[PDB]
Amino acid sequence: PRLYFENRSKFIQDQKDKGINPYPHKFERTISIPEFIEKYKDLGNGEHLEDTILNITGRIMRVSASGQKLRFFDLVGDGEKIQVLANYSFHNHEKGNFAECYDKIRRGDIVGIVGFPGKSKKGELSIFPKETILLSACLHMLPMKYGLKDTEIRYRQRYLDLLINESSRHTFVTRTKIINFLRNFLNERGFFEVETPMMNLIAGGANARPFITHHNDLDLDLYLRIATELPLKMLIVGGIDKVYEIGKVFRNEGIDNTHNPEFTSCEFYWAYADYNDLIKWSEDFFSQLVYHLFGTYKISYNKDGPENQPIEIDFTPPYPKVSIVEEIEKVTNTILEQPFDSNETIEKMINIIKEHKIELPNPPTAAKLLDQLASHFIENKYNDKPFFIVEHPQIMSPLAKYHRTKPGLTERLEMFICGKEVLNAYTELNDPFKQKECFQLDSAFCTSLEYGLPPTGGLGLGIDRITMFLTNKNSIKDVILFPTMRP
Amino acid sequence: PRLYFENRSKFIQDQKDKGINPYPHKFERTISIPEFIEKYKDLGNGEHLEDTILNITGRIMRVSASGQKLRFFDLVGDGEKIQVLANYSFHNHEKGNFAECYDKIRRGDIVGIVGFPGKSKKGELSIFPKETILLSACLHMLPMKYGLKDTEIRYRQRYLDLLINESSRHTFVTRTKIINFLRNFLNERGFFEVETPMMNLIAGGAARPFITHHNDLDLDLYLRIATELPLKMLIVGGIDKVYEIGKVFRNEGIDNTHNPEFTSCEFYWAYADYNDLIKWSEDFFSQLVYHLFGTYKISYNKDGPENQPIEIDFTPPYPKVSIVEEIEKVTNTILEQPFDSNETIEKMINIIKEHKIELPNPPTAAKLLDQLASHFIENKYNDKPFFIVEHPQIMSPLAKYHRTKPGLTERLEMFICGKEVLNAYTELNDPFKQKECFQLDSAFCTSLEYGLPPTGGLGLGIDRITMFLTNKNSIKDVILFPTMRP
Ligand SMILES: NCCCC[C@H](N)C(=O)NS(=O)(=O)OC[C@H]1O[C@@H](n2cnc3c(N)ncnc32)[C@H](O)[C@@H]1O
Ligand SMILES: NCCCC[C@H](N)C(=O)NS(=O)(=O)OC[C@H]1O[C@@H](n2cnc3c(N)ncnc32)[C@H](O)[C@@H]1O
Repeated sequence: PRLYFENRSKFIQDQKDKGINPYPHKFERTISIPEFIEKYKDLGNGEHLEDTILNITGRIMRVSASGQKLRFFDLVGDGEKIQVLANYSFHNHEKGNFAECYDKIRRGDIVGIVGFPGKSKKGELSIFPKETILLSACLHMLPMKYGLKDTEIRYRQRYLDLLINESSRHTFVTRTKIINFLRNFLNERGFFEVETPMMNLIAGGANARPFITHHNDLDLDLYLRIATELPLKMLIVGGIDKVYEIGKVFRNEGIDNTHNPEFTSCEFYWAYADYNDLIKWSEDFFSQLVYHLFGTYKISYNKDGPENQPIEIDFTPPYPKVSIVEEIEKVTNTILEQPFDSNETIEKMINIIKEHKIELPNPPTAAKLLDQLASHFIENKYNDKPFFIVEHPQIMSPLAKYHRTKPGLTERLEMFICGKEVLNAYTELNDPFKQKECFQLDSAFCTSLEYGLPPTGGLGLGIDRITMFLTNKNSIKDVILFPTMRP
Repeated sequence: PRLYFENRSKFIQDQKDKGINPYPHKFERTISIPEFIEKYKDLGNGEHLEDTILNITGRIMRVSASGQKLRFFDLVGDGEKIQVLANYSFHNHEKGNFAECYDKIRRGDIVGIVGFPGKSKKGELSIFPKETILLSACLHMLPMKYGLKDTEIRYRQRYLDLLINESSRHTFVTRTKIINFLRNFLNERGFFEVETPMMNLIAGGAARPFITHHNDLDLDLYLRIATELPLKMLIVGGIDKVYEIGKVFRNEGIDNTHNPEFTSCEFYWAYADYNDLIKWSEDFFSQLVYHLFGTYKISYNKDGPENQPIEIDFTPPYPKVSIVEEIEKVTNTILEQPFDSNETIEKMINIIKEHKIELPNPPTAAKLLDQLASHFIENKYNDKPFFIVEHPQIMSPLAKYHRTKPGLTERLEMFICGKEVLNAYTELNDPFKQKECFQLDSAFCTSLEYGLPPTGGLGLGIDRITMFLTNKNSIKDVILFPTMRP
C-alpha cells in the first residue's frame, strides 16, 4: 500500500544516517547491457571470464528467493535483459555483509555492479558481481508483467508503460525510425528543411479553430499555426525550390481516435512539380517506408481492435485513384451539375443525405455536403490498399490550382489508409488573381504571390496517423508519448 | 511606382484575353541550373552543343537586351546563375514572333527555356533558347541590392531578401547544416529523438508563459518554456539517451538575442555527470566549427560589420571559471552562505550600488548573483568560449548538489562573446532533495519517486549558436520569419 512508499522513504533516510549515499553522483560503467549481450552471448554454459572485471548498470526487475549463498535477479537496460548471479564466494566481503547488502535490493532499483561475465550451468548469460551499489531507488511498487493494461496509467505515467510493456518501446522507436526515414528521403532528393513560426497573426492553410495566446509586452494576440502551407510557399517564392518542415501544428477542436489538439505534420513544397509528381511521390514513399520497416510491402493491421481479426494492407504500388464527384455520382445514381453550390444541386445532395440516413452538416454548405458524401460513399472503398481520392471541386480546395482539363475541379489528391486520411497534396494555386480571398489568409502571403510563385506541388503528411498504421494502433494516444488528458 | 504593378496586372489579363495561359501548369525540366553549371562549365569559349536539347527553368534577374536580334538575360535558381543568350537565328518562329515574345519578359519573371548549352565567345556559360515561356510573372518591381539593406523589408518579406542577398541564403543553409550536424552527432552516439508536448498544464520546466484556452476541455494550458521535465521522465522510463530539438516559448521582451519562440535542443544522458557534459561541449563545438570551416578559428563582428572583427578560437579545452569564487576575487568581497542571508544580500546590493550596476528589481539573491556574474565574469573571455560553473544551489533548483563544495551545484554554462549558448548540469535525482514536490508539477515529482538514474542533462540555444557561426549579431537574422509589429 502507501505503507510501501513510507517504508522505502524511511529506508532511504536510514541509509543517509549511516553515512551511505543512496544516490551517488557518478558511476563509470564500462559497457551497456546490449553491448554485454552482444559480446558474451556465445559463452559456454557454466563458463566464466573471472579476470575480466566490468562495471555495468541497470534496473532490477525481478528478485528471486534467497538461497543461503546465491541471489538471482533480472537486470534490464535499453529494453534488454541479463541475469545477475550474486554468489557468496565471489563477494568482496571487505565492503559489507553479503546478506544484508543484497537484502536491501528491491524490484525497480537502479544499481551499478562490479563483476565478471559468465553463464549459468543452465546456460543463462549473467554478470557475477563482487560488489553492487544502489544508484537510485524506486520508492513505489511497480506493476507486474501483464498488470498494466489500464490505459490511464500508460498515458498519465508513460515512464511506467515504457518500463513494463515491451511493445511500447518498439512503438516509439518505430515512430522515430519513420521520421528519420522521411527526413533522409526528402534530404536525398535535394530538399531543404526549415523552421517557420508557431505563432502568427492569422491561422494558415486549412480550416480549424485556433488557439489564441497573448504576447504581453507587445500587447497583441497571436494564433498558433494550424498548418505550415503559407510561409513554406513564400519560401518557394524566395527561391528555396525544394523545402519542407517537420513539426507540430495545433487545431483547437475535439479529441477522438484520429484527432489530437497538437499533432506532428510534415509539409513539403516542390517547385516545377505537379499533381502527378506528387502521386508518384506518395506511391514511392509509402512503398519504400513499409518495405524499410518490414521487409515486405504487406502488413497486418487490427482495423477493428485487437479483439477482432486483422486485415492485410498491401502497399504495393501503384494505388488506385478515385475521382470524388464522378464516384459519388456513380454510387448515389444522381448527377451534380456546377456550380456545386447551386440551389438545385445543394438540394440534390441534401436529398441524397436524407434518403441514406446520413447526418447532415451543421451549415449545409456545398463543400461540407460533398465532404460528407465522400465520407459515406468513398472513403471506405478500399480497406486492403491505400488509395487516392482526386480532383476535388474548386469550392473545397481554395489553395489548389484549377484542373487543367476539368473545369470546376482541382489537381488535388488525398491518400487514405483504412479509411482515414494520411495525406493531402495538390498542384499549388499560383495565379494571385485567382486566389480570390486576396481582395484564413493574410496579405503577407498574397503579396508574396505577386512576386511570382513558380508552378509548384505541395504535400502534407499526418505523421501520427502513419505511425498508428505502422505500429498496429487504433488510437492516436498510443503513438504520442505524452497525450494531453483531462485531470 | 504602384503603376508598374497595375500595368503588369493588366498585361496578365491581356494575355488571358488572347487565349494565352500566363501560369501554365506544368513544365517538365531536364536539369537544374546548378547541374547545368557543373555539367557544361568546361566547354570551350564560343562552343555550342546544339544537338543536345535541354529544358530548364529559373528566375530572370537581368534583362539587358542589346541589338534587335540578340537578347541577354540572367537566370538564377538554387542560388546560382547562368546567362541566357536568345539569338533570333535560333528562335522557333513557328511558336511566335521573336521580338514580341522576348519584349514581354521582365525582371523577376520565372520562365522555362528549351535550348542548347554553350559558351559565348567571351566564355560566359549560357543556355541558348529556341523557345521561352512565361511560367509565373513578377508583378512588382524587384528591388536591387542597395534597396534591401532596410532591416524591415528583410524581415517582413524574407522571400525578397532570399532572392536578392546571396548572403542570406548561405546563412539559412548554415543553420540547417548546424541542426543536421547536431542530430547526426547525437544519433551516432546512441541518442534517441522524441517529441514531448508543446502545451502542458504546468507552466514549464525551467519566465512568464503564454496562456491559451483548450476548448474541448474548458482548460487553460501553457506553452512550454523548456523540455527538461518530460525528458527526465523519459530517462526514468528507460530511454537512457534521449533528446529533443524544437521550439520553446518565452513571453518576454524582444531584443536581438531574445525572441518569443526560439529553437532549443535538450538531451539527457544516463550515467553521465557534469564532467561528461564539459567534455561533450568541447567535442561538439570544436568538431562543428571544424566541419563548417576547415579550421577551429573563426572571425566575428561583434559590433557589426562596421566595427572591427574579433577572432574566436574553438580549440579545446576551454576555460572553466567558478562563479562565486570569481565574483569574490574581482569584488574583493566574501559572500558566505546562505547566499540569501540578510548579511550577504546586503554585501551584494552594496557591490551593485558601489559599481553602479542596475539592481534587479526583485532583488533576490539569485537575481543578484546573476547580475554580478553578468557584470564581472560573463565577458571575461571573448577570444575563446568558456564555462561558468559550480553555481549556488539557490540558482539551480534542479541541479544536483556539488559533491565536494556544500551549497553549490554541478552546473555549467558556456559563453561565446559573453552570450550563453548552453546550460547543463548533473541532474538532481533524489526526490527528498527537490524541496518543491510537497515550476514543477506532481507528475514530474512522482516519476522521480520511481527512480531517476544518475544522469547529466544539457540544453543548447540553436539560434545563438547559428548567430555566432554565421557572423550575425541579431537573432532576427538567423530566424526566417521573426515576429514583428504590423
Ligand atoms: N499544400 C497542400 C496541402 C498542404 C498541407 C495542408 N496544410 C493540409 O492538407 N493540412 S491537412 O489537411 O491538415 O492535412 C494534414 C494531414 O495531417 C493529418 N491530420 C490533420 N488533422 C489532424 C488531426 N487533428 N490530428 C491528427 N492528424 C491530423 C492528416 O494526415 C492530414 O491529412
Ligand atoms: N537539465 C539541464 C538544463 C536543460 C536546459 C534548461 N532547461 C535550460 O537552460 N533552458 S534554457 O535556459 O531555456 O536555456 C537553453 C538555452 O537556450 C538559449 N536561450 C535561452 N533563452 C533564450 C531566448 N529567449 N532566446 C534565445 N535563446 C535563448 C540559451 O542558449 C540557453 O542556454
